[PDB]
Amino acid sequence: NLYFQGMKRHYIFASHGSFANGLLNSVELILGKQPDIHTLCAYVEEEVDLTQQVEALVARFPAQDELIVITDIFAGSVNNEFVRFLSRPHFHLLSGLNLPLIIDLLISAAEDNTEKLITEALTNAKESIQYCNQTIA
Amino acid sequence: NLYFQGMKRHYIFASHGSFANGLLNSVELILGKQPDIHTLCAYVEEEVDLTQQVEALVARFPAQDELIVITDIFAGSVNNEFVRFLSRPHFHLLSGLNLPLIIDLLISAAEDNTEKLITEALTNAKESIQYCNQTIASAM
Repeated sequence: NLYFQGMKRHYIFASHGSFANGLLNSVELILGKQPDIHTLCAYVEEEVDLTQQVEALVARFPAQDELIVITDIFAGSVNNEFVRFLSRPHFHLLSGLNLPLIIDLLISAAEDNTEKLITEALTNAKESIQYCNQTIA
Repeated sequence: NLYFQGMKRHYIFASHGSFANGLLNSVELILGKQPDIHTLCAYVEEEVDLTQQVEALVARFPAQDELIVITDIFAGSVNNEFVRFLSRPHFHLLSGLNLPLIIDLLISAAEDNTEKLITEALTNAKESIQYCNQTIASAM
């Protein structure tokens, strides 16, 4: 169909509850609509098993493409389910979903070195996360 | 009650869009309902303007109580609108809403040194924000 500088990148935001959709909303209010971001909101329907939810979603993506998952929190059930995919080729797992993180990743998307992209974004994100009473003073 | 022993701590999650509500959802699935977290979700309604939305919400909290505001992003318009309140007593502005931060704050909620609470929570939150392909690999 199309061609890519490196691989096609897909993004998954994954959270307990509706955080993932709400953060997508923030992103779209700033950087416009984002077709390659997909959300997983866990335990908003008691019938749905989380392993099936996560495994089914990951299995849908082409193995030749890059999958960048950003979860709500490291210690938690959502992250824990994606840890199995760390040995799947071109799979990238980040924990601690937040806005500066996502903005930096999307603005910097022309970077084809994925490890560079992700670590620079995490770093920029952590710098931006701050106590303003101290940093505006 | 107009007077009491101790201090009341109130939290505001403030975001572009519905992020603030979605994050409160996460928190409540983990730690139960949070009666003292209030959310401000900006630009969901064409009608209402931000400066009034913001000033009206903050004006609700007595000066004697602590207000901890956590916004989605530094230098964004939502954070910007709250910068003016650093002249309020007992007012604290954090930028960069995220789940680990909120969980750490709520765990340490008995903490009376508010500076220590916020700085420690921010440090512990930042440690938790990580590239798992590298951190899990190292532990393995």
